[PDB]
Amino acid sequence: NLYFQSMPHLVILYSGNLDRDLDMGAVCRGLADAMLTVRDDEGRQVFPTGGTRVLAYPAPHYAIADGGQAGRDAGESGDYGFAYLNLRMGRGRSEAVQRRAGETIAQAARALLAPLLQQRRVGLTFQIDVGAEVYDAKFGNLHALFQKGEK
Amino acid sequence: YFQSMPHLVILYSGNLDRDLDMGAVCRGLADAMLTVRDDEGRQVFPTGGTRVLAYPAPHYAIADGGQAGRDAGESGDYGFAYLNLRMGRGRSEAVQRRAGETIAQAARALLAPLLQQRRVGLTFQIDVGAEVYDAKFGNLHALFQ
Amino acid sequence: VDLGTENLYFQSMPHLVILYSGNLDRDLDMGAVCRGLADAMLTVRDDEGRQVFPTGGTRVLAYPAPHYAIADGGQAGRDAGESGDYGFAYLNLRMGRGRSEAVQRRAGETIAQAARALLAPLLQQRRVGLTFQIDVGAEVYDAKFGNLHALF
Repeated sequence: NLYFQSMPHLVILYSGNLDRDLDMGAVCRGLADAMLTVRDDEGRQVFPTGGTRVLAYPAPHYAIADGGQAGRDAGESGDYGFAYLNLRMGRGRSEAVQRRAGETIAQAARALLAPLLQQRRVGLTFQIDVGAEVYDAKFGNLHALFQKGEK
Repeated sequence: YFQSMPHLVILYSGNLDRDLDMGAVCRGLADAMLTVRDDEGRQVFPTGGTRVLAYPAPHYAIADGGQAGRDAGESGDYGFAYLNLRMGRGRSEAVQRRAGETIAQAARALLAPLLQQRRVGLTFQIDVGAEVYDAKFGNLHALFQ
Repeated sequence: VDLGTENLYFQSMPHLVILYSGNLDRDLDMGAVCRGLADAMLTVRDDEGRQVFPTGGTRVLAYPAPHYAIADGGQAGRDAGESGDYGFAYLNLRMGRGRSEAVQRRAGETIAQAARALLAPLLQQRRVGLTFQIDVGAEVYDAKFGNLHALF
């Protein structure tokens, strides 16, 4: 159903140390922009503009891999980072369309997060989940700005 | 047992904090959850297991980034909140829907003043936990036995 | 029968997220809890003595919530002569598909036992709800694109 696909949310969970030399707000906007470019084989927009949201949360407490040992042993700082990107999309789409959306967003993420790779060792992971919710309600007023109307 | 850990998480844009007491919203939603009853006369979400947690996001991008808002003569500074209830397996579709309607109504009432201040997308979903392992190990439940 | 090697791709991204009430930050160093849990994860072995959770892919994150409501809001605690200032921590491990029930249970037991040990001082001075769940990832798409893996 199109209803099930009307609420795509991408959440970024990342180690707080990444805030040092990257504008995460700009990364959010870049990823949102990337989602909005995705078209199916019929030319339909896969992620509707009105329902798209990207949000990012720096974790104040974290443990990554071995805690730095391998890094320090290799003559590096051992100060690791990570970012985990999760897109929750609606049911009903083919694997090919899911993988197209995945590839497009992943390539955008690679480009936007590229500066991080120069600064430290960083794990970067992106997953797409399909929502299996048993109840849905939309009740905001944002949708009103994306309704059709000739002036 | 699967239903003994009812968990409501709110992910929302940090800009909402200016126009909202999010602690009061959490309390209101928790109160609403405690009112949900099945057709066997039982409280659906146990008091001892009920938790509502809310997280303001410091970084976010919403919809077109503001253009549609500006075209309507507004600021285009959008907000959003996403509410997710993770409940246990083994409940009827009727009970799941009753839970959803009760919580959605509470959310509509609690967030009505916010909708007067900003364009805000508001979404609420109920997921049923599909976990392969569960452990409960706190001392909070002891107060409700 | 455990099918870890057959599902190798899906085994490289185990992450444990902790969502907890912000008041717990007054009671303990949550960073030390994360480290202790990561240490515990790396100890889990399958029936061959192989590491279930790869070191390079192991991630533990903890998020204090600034706004929360727990249980009855303190009444039962105050009635029992306590503060009624409750806490809660919810721990969720997302692991890969294709593992045996026994491997899932071993992972659960090892991590739960570590969590009980690390969070025990909390229980001495506060009423805290503590829940741990393991979910199996059912993602339809993955991408791995960091530079951390090279060290491992």
